[PDB]
Amino acid sequence: STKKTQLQLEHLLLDLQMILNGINNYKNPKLTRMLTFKFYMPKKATELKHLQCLEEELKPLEEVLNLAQDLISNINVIVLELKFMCEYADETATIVEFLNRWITFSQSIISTLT
Ligand SMILES: O=C(O)c1ccc(COc2cccc(Cl)c2Cl)o1
Repeated sequence: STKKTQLQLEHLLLDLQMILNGINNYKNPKLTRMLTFKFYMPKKATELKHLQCLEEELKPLEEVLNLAQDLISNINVIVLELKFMCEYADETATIVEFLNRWITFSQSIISTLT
């Protein structure tokens, strides 16, 4: 059962990494513009219930990938199924720091299920 949890997190991790890898490259002309948008970051992200903070930013994440031209739909399903009122850090981040943050979170939980 925690096997299913771990596999779901791995799928989350890979999906988030595919997005980051997709946008964070010089073959992407819209990168500079994409980095102007602000993403809100979890005040704390140490438990699965903290994924609420991710779920609440999936729509803007989608919008910014949109206005720069699904994985998101799959991420949304995984997040809902893995997943408390969300507390956000005071300073916002770029789409790249946002993704890197939730990639680290995902890797962290995965390791505590090994
Ligand atoms: O339909 C989806 O998007 C969906 C359902 C579960 C998941 C997470 O990934 C998984 C987790 C656990 C098992 C399996 Cl076989 C998959 Cl593919 O994605």
